[PDB]
Amino acid sequence: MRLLHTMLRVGDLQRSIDFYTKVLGMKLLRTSENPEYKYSLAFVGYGPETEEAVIELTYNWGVDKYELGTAYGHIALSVDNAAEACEKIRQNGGNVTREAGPVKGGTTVIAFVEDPDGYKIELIEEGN
Amino acid sequence: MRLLHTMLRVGDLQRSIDFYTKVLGMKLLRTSENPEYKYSLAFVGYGPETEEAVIELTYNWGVDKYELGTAYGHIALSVDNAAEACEKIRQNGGNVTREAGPVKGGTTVIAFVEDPDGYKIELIEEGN
Ligand SMILES: [Co+2]
Ligand SMILES: [Co+2]
Repeated sequence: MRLLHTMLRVGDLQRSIDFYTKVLGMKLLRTSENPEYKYSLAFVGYGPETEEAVIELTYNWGVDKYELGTAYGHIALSVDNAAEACEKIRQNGGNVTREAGPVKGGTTVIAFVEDPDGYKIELIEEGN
Repeated sequence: MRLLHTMLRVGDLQRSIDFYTKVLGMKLLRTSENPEYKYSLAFVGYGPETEEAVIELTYNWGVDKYELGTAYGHIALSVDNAAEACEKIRQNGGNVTREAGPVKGGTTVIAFVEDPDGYKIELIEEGN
């Protein structure tokens, strides 16, 4: 068994698609639309659904805003260069809430950012 | 790059651990405590963090409830036996919001359940 995906409702499908792909480097894996339930989906990830856990972006027709709440935490993604990522994100529809840097009493470099809809994303970096 | 994990805040750490492991078949990968900020973490998954995505459970001391909101959707997991999981769930602190059964317009068996904190979980009975 394995983790397949995490679904998040977005206010604007293409906007989220652009962010996850163009900014974060993911690939659009597949899309779909459903007239009965009035929604469109977009699956984005760093690998195919058979190989990795991805993200399910859900767009409910005519719905551009939700209540984030206080329960949901975030999604953590690995990055080659957190600082670079941060800059790219902040300049392309995102927001940096925690500048890139080591964790207190640690050496591991991390950052926290927000996507176009306010979703928190944790970036974890993987002799200049 | 890769998707590392999805973080969810819970009202009772152990309760949550018991659920993901005992009911869903996950394993406790690691746990940590942060006395400074008064919170505890537990990582649960089907495989090692180095290879796949896992779930990060956050317990803030003295906090037993949160506001779920309308944004977060769910986490989808591949399941060995959907019907069985539903049974197990139903009798081990959980609700089954969608009985195990083929997907509308498909053949793939799926179900929907709730964890002890009301989080939605999609169970899917699915190189080489
Ligand atoms: Co995290
Ligand atoms: Co789903």
